[PDB]
Amino acid sequence: QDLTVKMTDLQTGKPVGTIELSQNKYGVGFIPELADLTPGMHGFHIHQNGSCASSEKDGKVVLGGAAGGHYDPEHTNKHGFPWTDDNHKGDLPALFVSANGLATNPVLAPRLTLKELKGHAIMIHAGGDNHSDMPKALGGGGARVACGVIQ
Amino acid sequence: QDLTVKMTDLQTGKPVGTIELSQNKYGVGFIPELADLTPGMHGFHIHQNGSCASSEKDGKVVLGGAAGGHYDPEHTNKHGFPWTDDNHKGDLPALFVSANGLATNPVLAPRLTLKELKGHAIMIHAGGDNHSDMPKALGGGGARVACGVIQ
Ligand SMILES: [Cu+2]
Ligand SMILES: [Cu+2]
Ligand SMILES: [Zn+2]
Ligand SMILES: [Zn+2]
Repeated sequence: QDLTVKMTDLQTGKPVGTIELSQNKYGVGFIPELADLTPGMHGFHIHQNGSCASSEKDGKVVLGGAAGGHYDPEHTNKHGFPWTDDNHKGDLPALFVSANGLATNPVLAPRLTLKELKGHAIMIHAGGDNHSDMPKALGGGGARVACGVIQ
Repeated sequence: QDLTVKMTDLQTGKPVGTIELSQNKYGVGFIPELADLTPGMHGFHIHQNGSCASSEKDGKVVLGGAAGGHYDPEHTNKHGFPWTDDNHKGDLPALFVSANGLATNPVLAPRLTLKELKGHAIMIHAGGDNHSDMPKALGGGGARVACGVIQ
């Protein structure tokens, strides 16, 4: 009922820490213990496929692309807040990284259950997340910088 | 059912923006539109008294002290997470301020209802919030840097 998730830097292939997932009566808590990340807010979402391998897009390599799109069991095909229902159920609150490159601020996803996360990937993006597909799709998260699979 | 909250810098007495509170089926959403704040994570809590005036502590002035301690209707007398019940019900997720001094990342408090917040003050601290009374009390938020009352 409680699984630690190893996270790997997609560019370097080097481990950057772990993320602990806990079920509580309000949702799933995500407690990071990561390092070597660029300071600031990062797009943070659960993804469809249970893989962190790369994919291919029109001739270019997509790091962590094998994970697929954002977890969306309701097939909303929209990106939004962690507290709104008509958008990817995998949309999590943005993840904060200190000036020292560390991420330790815990975060909650009220619409998720721990059980449904098994076999899915957790992704950390380079850009932020304004919880909209505007001006940039998927909240402007951009490239995927860190990933881990939830066994 | 939806009230905009004007926030004031305690040191300068100058307005720093507003914070919109919205009730959703998962809790109370807090959407900031503030400026002139020091970059980084800030302690963010709802306080007991409906005032942002100063107070007095053993001969020294306490900016925003009139607001009293953290909202704690269950009298837990402990500081913790926004998703744990045996701690101040007024404990909110930390607030992020960009390098440009702006705060725009929305935040959720699942244990609160919009109705119960009327007449209370929202406080923003200088330090962060590790959601514990250790090593520093109240999460290490420290001095109060910005405040507003929820009419
Ligand atoms: Cu993502
Ligand atoms: Cu406070
Ligand atoms: Zn999404
Ligand atoms: Zn507290």
